[PDB]
Amino acid sequence: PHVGNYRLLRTIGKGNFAKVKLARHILTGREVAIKIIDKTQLNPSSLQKLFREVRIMKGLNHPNIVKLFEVIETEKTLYLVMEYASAGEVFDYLVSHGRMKEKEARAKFRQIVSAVHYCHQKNIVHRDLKAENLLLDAEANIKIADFGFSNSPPYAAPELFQGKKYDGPEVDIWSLGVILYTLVSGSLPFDGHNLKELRERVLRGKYRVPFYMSTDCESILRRFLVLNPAKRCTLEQIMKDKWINIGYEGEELKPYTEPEEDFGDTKRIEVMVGMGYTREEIKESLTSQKYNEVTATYLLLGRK
Ligand SMILES: CCc1sc(C(=O)N[C@@H]2[C@H](N)CCCC2(F)F)cc1-c1cnn2cc(C(F)(F)F)cnc12
Repeated sequence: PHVGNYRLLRTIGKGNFAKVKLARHILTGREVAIKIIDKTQLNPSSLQKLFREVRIMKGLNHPNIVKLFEVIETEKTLYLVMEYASAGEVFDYLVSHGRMKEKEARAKFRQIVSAVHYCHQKNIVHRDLKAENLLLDAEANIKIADFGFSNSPPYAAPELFQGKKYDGPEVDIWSLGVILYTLVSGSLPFDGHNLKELRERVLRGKYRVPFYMSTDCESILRRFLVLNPAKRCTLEQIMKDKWINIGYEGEELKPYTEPEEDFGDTKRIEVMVGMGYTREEIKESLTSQKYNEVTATYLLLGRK
């Protein structure tokens, strides 16, 4: 019930290799989520994917992507201390509260587009965008989680169902069209019992659209759910769309740029010394994006 500066609370996730636990940072009192991985139970390729995952995580800084704080290493187990998305899956939110009204789907979807574009810019392709990997904080903001399979069938592009060419950003774009479709309707655009039916409908690319849907919504989905990855619209282009910006007259959705982070908050620096941190230790490990006990404590003292 303790690893590093963390008290392990309850398991909040379980995969076929990893488990996520809610934890409390004993110094700052902040809640975090730790993705626990037993490296001994992993085959050589998933071990390679876990190392890719940790690298990708290190190179991302967006307010709508679950952020890494600390990496606790042991011979047999890897500990990935990240943000805790308090309100859970969007999937659950939809079953619990019904389809989202377009103002709500727009608020959430703009964030997803900002976050997914940022990844493509920093040469990352999520490859697992599902409503499961989409979560919320207490202020109901999207936080894209996982990155295990980066560089599900109902969200998978037609080319991947065939076993065709790679490319990348385009496969995440088809998924975003599947996400928006669920956000506004509650259901998935393409389904069907056994895998053969789902494969057929994704490939035919035919989806019903509900009477309540706005004409601008039905249009914006056609830009994403393009059966041809080449003719599929780009995120820089879709960000300019009528729908994405309804009720955002001044602020049209433009690509995210990571701002200048202040690694010199005099108030958080002194408050750390009163715990056991030294001037030389803080300065040396803050200036450098190390992700250690020090870095984590400083980022957590401005979170609450
Ligand atoms: C450490 C931060 C991570 S890594 C990550 C993750 O990789 N999950 C995968 C997989 N998609 C599901 C099975 C376990 C798995 F294999 F690990 C998810 C989270 C996370 C952050 N806040 N939070 C809140 C909840 C919830 F809903 F509130 F319970 C659930 N998960 C989280």
